[PDB]
Amino acid sequence: GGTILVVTGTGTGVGKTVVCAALASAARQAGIDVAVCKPVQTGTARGDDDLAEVGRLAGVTQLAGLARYPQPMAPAAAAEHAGMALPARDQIVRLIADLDRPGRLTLVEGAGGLLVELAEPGVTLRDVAVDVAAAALVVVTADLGTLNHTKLTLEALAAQQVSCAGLVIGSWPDPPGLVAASNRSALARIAMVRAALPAGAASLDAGDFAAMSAAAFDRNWVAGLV
Amino acid sequence: GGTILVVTGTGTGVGKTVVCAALASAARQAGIDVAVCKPVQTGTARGDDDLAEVGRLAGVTQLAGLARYPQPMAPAAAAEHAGMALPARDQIVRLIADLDRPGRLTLVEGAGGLLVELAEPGVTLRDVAVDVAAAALVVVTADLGTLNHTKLTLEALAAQQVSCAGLVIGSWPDPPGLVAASNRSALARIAMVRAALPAGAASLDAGDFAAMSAAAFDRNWVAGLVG
Ligand SMILES: Nc1ccn([C@@H]2O[C@H](COP(=O)(O)OP(=O)(O)OP(=O)(O)O)[C@@H](O)[C@H]2O)c(=O)n1
Ligand SMILES: Nc1ccn([C@@H]2O[C@H](COP(=O)(O)OP(=O)(O)OP(=O)(O)O)[C@@H](O)[C@H]2O)c(=O)n1
Ligand SMILES: [Mg+2]
Ligand SMILES: [Mg+2]
Repeated sequence: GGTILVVTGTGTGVGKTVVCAALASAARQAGIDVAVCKPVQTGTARGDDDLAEVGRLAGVTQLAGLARYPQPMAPAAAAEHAGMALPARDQIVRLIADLDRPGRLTLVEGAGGLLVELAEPGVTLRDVAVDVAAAALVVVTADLGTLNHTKLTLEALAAQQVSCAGLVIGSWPDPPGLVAASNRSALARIAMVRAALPAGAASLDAGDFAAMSAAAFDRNWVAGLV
Repeated sequence: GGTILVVTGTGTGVGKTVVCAALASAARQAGIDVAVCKPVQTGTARGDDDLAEVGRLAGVTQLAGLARYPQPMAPAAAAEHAGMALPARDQIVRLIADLDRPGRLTLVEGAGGLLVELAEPGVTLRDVAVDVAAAALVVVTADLGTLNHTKLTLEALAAQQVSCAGLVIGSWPDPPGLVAASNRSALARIAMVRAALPAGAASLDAGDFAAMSAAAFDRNWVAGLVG
């Protein structure tokens, strides 16, 4: 096997997907092979497609998915609305373990936060991370409330002996502001901040995104991933 | 003693203060004596005073505060920015125990979500809840992401054997969209949903707010909070 990382977040819209892309771009620039798996995608009627974003921003081609629900709802809600079950636990775990290989960094993007339902019956990204021995990268905000949400997520991680690989601030505002600046230090007191991605990066072209990503993570850590 | 409920939430801004007032109002109309306590209060330089707001909506006169910081930040940050310190754990617990009394419902509103630091070192409303043997009423949203936040919070409550007294949806939109309705059902499957306060409730005057409050909760549950 190689390195499987699950990329989770304290909530939805924290920039989990752009963090996947940024880490992918960095790791690829370290000459590491990257695959990204998004098992379940919602919001497909309006063009939600997080694996496509990873393809565009980072040029990952190993992009693996199992289900697409039109509604921009939580997966189980989208499933109920669409009239179809979620994927099975086995489908998810085995698709992921089949992507994994020596030399490869495999990022797994859930939907929303850590405890949202991803497969039948009521199994979460946390469970998946356990089944494949992956660590968790926690994408966080710099906004008021991020501390509570982070401590909650790291506690849930530890409760199932899922390791915490660090935090990434999904979107670093400009100018920061007093609350965001204070939160970045506090966040650094509970886990290793790996990067803070400038707000708006999702709009860069691939060259600029690759440059951003190269400068956002510690190169030694990234290399040290696989 | 009496009954102590901590009134916590899935995050900041979810409606904790308004729930304190609404449950206080319903319990008062049931003839139950209510104290509301706000040990760590931030944002005073912006006029944030949660105790005053409970008094304004519910007429609760038995309001107890302790620490007040000017900036609208996490208490640790507001304290560091004012040149002040956070209270000690036993100061907070002392404040709560002095209110407790047979026949009284004592609501304790936190600062933000359950794991915010209230006292050094890293003392939270959960530790305080264990100290005063309270149950936790968890205020949640109907918005996308609320299931995850709710489950995380309950898991953190059960981690220390702090009992969950139920959830309250702080702000319930009328009409509820697809996302709101769905979340309300799922929340009803995770824990007892005790009330779902209508959005904008802070705009109702004394009589309308008291009507809303009594209708919001199960009469039997409110009466059952205190013997
Ligand atoms: N440094 C960043 C971080 C986020 N975004 C943008 O802010 C939004 C949130 O980021 P996204 O990665 O899509 O959200 P996720 O955390 O993956 O949440 P979910 O998959 O549940 O939608 C996106 O529209 C994205 O374009 C950005 O432009 N620059
Ligand atoms: N049913 C409700 C709930 C909230 N509000 C309003 O929405 C905002 C948030 O409600 P509040 O109780 O103050 O949120 P809190 O959880 O108390 O936020 P915090 O304690 O962190 O300040 C307030 O402006 C309040 O007037 C409302 O009108 N009707
Ligand atoms: Mg995403
Ligand atoms: Mg409040």
